[PDB]
Amino acid sequence: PRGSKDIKKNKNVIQPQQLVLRLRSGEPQTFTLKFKRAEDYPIDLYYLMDLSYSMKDDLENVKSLGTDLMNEMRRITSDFRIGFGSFVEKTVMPYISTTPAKLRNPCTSEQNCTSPFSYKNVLSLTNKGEVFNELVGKQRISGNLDSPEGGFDAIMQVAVCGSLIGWRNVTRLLVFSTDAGFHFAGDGKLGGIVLPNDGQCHLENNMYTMSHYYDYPSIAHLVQKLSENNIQTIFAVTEEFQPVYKELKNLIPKSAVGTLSANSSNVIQLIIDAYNSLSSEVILENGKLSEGVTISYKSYCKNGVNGTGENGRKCSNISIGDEVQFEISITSNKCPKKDSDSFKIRPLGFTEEVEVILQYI
Amino acid sequence: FNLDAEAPAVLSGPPGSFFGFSVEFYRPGVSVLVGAPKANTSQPGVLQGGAVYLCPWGASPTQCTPIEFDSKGSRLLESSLSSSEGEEPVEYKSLQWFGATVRAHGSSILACAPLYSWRTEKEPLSDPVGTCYLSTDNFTRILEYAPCRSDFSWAAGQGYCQGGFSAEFTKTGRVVLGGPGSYFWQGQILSATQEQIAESYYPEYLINLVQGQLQTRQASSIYDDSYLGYSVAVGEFSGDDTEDFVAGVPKGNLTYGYVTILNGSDIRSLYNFSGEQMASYFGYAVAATDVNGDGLDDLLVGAPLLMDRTPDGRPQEVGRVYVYLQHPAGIEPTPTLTLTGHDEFGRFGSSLTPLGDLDQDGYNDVAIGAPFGGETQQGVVFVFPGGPGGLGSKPSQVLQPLWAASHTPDFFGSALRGGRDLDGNGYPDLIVGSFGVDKAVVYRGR
Amino acid sequence: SELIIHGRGDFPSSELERLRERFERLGIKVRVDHKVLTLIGISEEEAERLARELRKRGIWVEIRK
Ligand SMILES: *[C@@H]1O[C@H](CO)[C@@H](O[C@@H]2O[C@H](CO)[C@@H](O[C@@H]3O[C@H](CO[C@H]4O[C@H](CO)[C@@H](O)[C@H](O[C@H]5O[C@H](CO)[C@@H](O)[C@H](O)[C@@H]5O)[C@@H]4O)[C@@H](O)[C@H](O[C@H]4O[C@H](CO)[C@@H](O)[C@H](O)[C@@H]4O)[C@@H]3O)[C@H](O)[C@H]2NC(C)=O)[C@H](O)[C@H]1NC(C)=O
Ligand SMILES: *[C@@H]1O[C@H](CO)[C@@H](O[C@@H]2O[C@H](CO)[C@@H](O[C@@H]3O[C@H](CO)[C@@H](O)[C@H](O)[C@@H]3O)[C@H](O)[C@H]2NC(C)=O)[C@H](O)[C@H]1NC(C)=O
Ligand SMILES: *[C@@H]1O[C@H](CO)[C@@H](O[C@@H]2O[C@H](CO)[C@@H](O)[C@H](O)[C@H]2NC(C)=O)[C@H](O)[C@H]1NC(C)=O
Ligand SMILES: *[C@@H]1O[C@H](CO)[C@@H](O[C@@H]2O[C@H](CO)[C@@H](O)[C@H](O)[C@H]2NC(C)=O)[C@H](O)[C@H]1NC(C)=O
Ligand SMILES: *[C@@H]1O[C@H](CO)[C@@H](O[C@@H]2O[C@H](CO)[C@@H](O)[C@H](O)[C@H]2NC(C)=O)[C@H](O)[C@H]1NC(C)=O
Ligand SMILES: *[C@@H]1O[C@H](CO)[C@@H](O[C@@H]2O[C@H](CO)[C@@H](O)[C@H](O)[C@H]2NC(C)=O)[C@H](O)[C@H]1NC(C)=O
Ligand SMILES: *[C@@H]1O[C@H](CO)[C@@H](O)[C@H](O)[C@H]1NC(C)=O
Ligand SMILES: *[C@@H]1O[C@H](CO)[C@@H](O)[C@H](O)[C@H]1NC(C)=O
Ligand SMILES: [Ca+2]
Ligand SMILES: [Ca+2]
Ligand SMILES: [Ca+2]
Ligand SMILES: [Ca+2]
Ligand SMILES: [Mn+2]
Ligand SMILES: [Mn+2]
Ligand SMILES: [Mn+2]
Repeated sequence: PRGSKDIKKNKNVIQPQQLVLRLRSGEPQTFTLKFKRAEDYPIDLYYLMDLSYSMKDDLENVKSLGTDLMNEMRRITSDFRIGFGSFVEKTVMPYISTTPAKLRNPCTSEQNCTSPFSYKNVLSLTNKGEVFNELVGKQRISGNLDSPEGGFDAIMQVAVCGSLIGWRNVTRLLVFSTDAGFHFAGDGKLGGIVLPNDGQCHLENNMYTMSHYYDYPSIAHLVQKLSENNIQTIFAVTEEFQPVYKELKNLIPKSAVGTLSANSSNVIQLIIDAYNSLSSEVILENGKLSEGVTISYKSYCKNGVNGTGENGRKCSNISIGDEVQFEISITSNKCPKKDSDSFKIRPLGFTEEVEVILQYI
Repeated sequence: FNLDAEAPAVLSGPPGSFFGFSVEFYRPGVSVLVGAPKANTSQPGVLQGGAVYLCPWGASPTQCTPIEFDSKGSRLLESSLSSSEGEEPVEYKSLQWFGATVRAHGSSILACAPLYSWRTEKEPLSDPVGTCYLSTDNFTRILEYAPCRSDFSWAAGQGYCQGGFSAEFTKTGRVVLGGPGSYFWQGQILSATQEQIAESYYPEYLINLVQGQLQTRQASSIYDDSYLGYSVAVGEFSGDDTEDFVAGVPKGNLTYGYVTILNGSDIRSLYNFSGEQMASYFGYAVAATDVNGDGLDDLLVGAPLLMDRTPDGRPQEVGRVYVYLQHPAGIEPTPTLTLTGHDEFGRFGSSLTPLGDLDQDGYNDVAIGAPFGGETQQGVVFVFPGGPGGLGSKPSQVLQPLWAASHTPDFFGSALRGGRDLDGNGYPDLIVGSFGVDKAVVYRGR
Repeated sequence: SELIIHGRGDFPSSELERLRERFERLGIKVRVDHKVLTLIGISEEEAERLARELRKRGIWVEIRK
């Protein structure tokens, strides 16, 4: 007597999906399992736009970029979340004209402008793009005094305010728009602010309230929080301030600097490139195994990289269009029961799964 | 290594008043001055005007009475006190952070108010020029010196000057003021002797022009947001006996920053010292002293926000301090020696000061602050000894607060001052500011 | 004698470009270093009128004799 193997039903891209194994004591039976990833990646994006008075010349570019970004998110992936916020600067004396007349409209007297605000989360992350187009169109400019703008407070709050913004366990992106330079820690001493930024979420009614109480955050602080929360920043800055943000790009890992203009191809291309470079890991699990039965795994990762033992269960690099092959061997030391049994082997975090039927002679 | 850290004398002021934000010596007897930016004051209608506390030494250091530099409240406006509906203060003294920079030289005292702002008569615009009072001859008379309170109104001129942000007394008594916000935050250095201030004083008119005043000229618009004068110091770099100014520019060159040396008689730039890393505040605090004992002053530059890769490659915020030694030909452009912090987010090098010959070996020493250093982020102050080869790379002593950490940072070491024989025993002494908890401890050299 | 216009400190540069275009079309010579727009060889009355108009628009301007 000897063992045998056969596949009940098979599907083309988890290539095998239903097979029956006629095991025997001391005779391992080995079968192949081929996997190819096809599910599109899920993505989250939060668009942070400056609104100081220097954005008057560039507001149309920002709005058109927002709509084009939403269109690309719809086109490239079936799963996406999108939201946006805004900022100008801390609300304290050296940075804003504090006279009572200019609190109403820091822009010119003829124009109408909203009063300044450190940061305002206009729209938490959501899966519907129609509201994103409708709500972005209603934004209006706001005034400020000094040329640099306090964006780093906004980036800090967006990074750390997890639940309110709506971040989930998924690849994250953050597009940053600005026509001018940036403040950073140590600038607050001019306005009598000395406490360093603690990094906690101080959002009340979708607005940053402790701007007057905490100094700006240093670049190291920002880098630490961004790395902890796994956010890839893309600076959609104006052509004028390209050099300073290019120098900043070196300090912050996993980021890129685009160009803000009526034509918005550059930042869109960076978004597409960031999406294409994503990769996952495949880990194979299995249901509870009956006594007197043993299993083993082999992995054939890309570039001919191969592993066995525990490493046979895992492949730490995979992308769309890539495939891996697994060799699984099943051995039994006896025949616990004449009646067959069914066990499930599926990869972690996926719906597709394999069913194997074990028979003992 | 001999500063008697086991039980230093401790001074305390009113709670929540930032007592000890800036400290200085006084020796017309001997006494210690402490700045209290947020302390309440008795002058009418002023909320948290700020005050400067005089704590005498020799007796029990427990008096710490305030100094009545000013008594008149927010001054009213001419042509609106009468022939108009209601009053309108022409100057807003509330929240002015008076005493944020207390500097004394001989019998004269300078107490600057960076955030003082005043509504102009021509238009209702309000801008923070800042002002500094000047006591002369042991409080015999008090002169208000506000050089940035000129006829140029808006930020395009000296409107947002915030003069008195950083100040220093030279050997000859000449006053120096660092206005970071002048000319759209290009910055400005203003100076004039006490005699000129006395000659040109005229309290009737709010706008007074001091004869013989020296000031940097407005530059091209490309140099905006330089913050020149964020931190100021004085030393002899020009070869002549006249003291030469040193000014910090933490955001001058694409935020790399640099520190300049200005001729003491014309304010023409003599040297430049570029930064090392983007957004590091190269010039947060500066000092000038003869560390190697050659007889020529040597520059020191702070950089609290500088980051460096860890042994595992992780970047961390430690800060750095640079040392430039003045050879007889002239100062070299590269830093002769660099000292790096250890604590993450330590802000090492955010407050520098000479100590004089504390160890008494013919070489001057230096103390470097670290407001957020230490295990508990209370703060820490190092002491780097001098020597023939330059400043030593290993701290000779480490000073930490004795009281347990509270729920808020103590900022211990955020403001230092030393090099004066306070105890009178023949060795220099140190004063350390701890304004986080409203204290200012004093150390003595055994 | 001379009029100075300061397009600095969180101000759109398109404003200064359009003012330069408008004044240049009227024949008054214009020069600019980076963003400090100035007028050369302008009469006192015309300079005062232009300064008043621009101040009404909300731009900070200065007159030099
Ligand atoms: C250390 O590093 C610092 C920072 O880089 C150096 O400081 C800067 O150096 C530059 C270059 O030397 C300076 O620009 C020059 O400034 C001088 C002096 O300008 C002042 O005096 C003038 C007297 O005639 C006056 O006209 C100026 O005012 C007008 O012009 C300014 C424009 O700056 C304008 O904003 C004002 O409103 C006025 O309209 C001003 O008060 C000046 O003579 C130079 O002019 C040159 O201009 C062109 C090129 O622009 C050139 O072709 C000409 O021939 C002429 O030479 C030039 O503007 C700058 O002022 C310095 N300071 C700052 C803060 O930037 C420092 O020099 C370095 N030191 C060392 C030792 O390396
Ligand atoms: C200087 O003196 C003024 C006036 O006495 C002090 O003003 C006080 O400031 C505090 C906090 O800014 C205020 O506290 C609040 O009081 C209300 C009710 O009194 C309380 O419900 C709140 O929870 C809060 O504690 C206080 O009202 C205000 N006025 C007075 C009369 O105390 C100022 O604090 C003093 N500054 C310093 C540094 O001591
Ligand atoms: C923005 O500019 C780029 C380059 O000038 C344009 O890129 C071209 O796009 C067309 C289709 O839109 C392609 O057929 C060309 O091959 C592209 N050429 C290059 C060099 O990129 C881009 O089209 C512009 N954006 C828009 C909206 O027209
Ligand atoms: C210089 O002025 C100070 C401040 O007035 C004098 O020191 C003490 O000041 C308090 C008031 O704050 C007085 O009550 C004391 O009597 C003063 N001390 C003495 C010894 O009188 C100081 O005395 C003045 N300088 C001199 C040389 O007298
Ligand atoms: C610093 O400025 C002083 C003057 O403000 C220079 O000293 C002399 O100044 C007079 C005029 O006041 C000139 O006639 C002399 O030629 C100057 N001395 C020399 C040696 O040139 C001084 O030179 C300046 N510093 C430097 C380094 O030149
Ligand atoms: C202004 O900053 C620039 C950029 O840092 C300096 O240019 C060079 O910067 C690199 C840093 O990667 C240095 O290694 C070079 O030595 C710099 N060039 C020179 C000639 O030193 C530039 O030097 C700075 N200028 C000033 C006046 O600070
Ligand atoms: C990995 O396995 C594949 C498939 O059998 C084989 O072709 C390749 O040579 C192996 N490479 C290594 C390094 O084992
Ligand atoms: C990971 O897989 C991708 C695609 O299969 C390949 O291009 C890349 O070289 C692999 N290795 C790394 C380190 O990304
Ligand atoms: Ca000199
Ligand atoms: Ca020396
Ligand atoms: Ca020594
Ligand atoms: Ca002593
Ligand atoms: Mn702006
Ligand atoms: Mn713009
Ligand atoms: Mn601003």
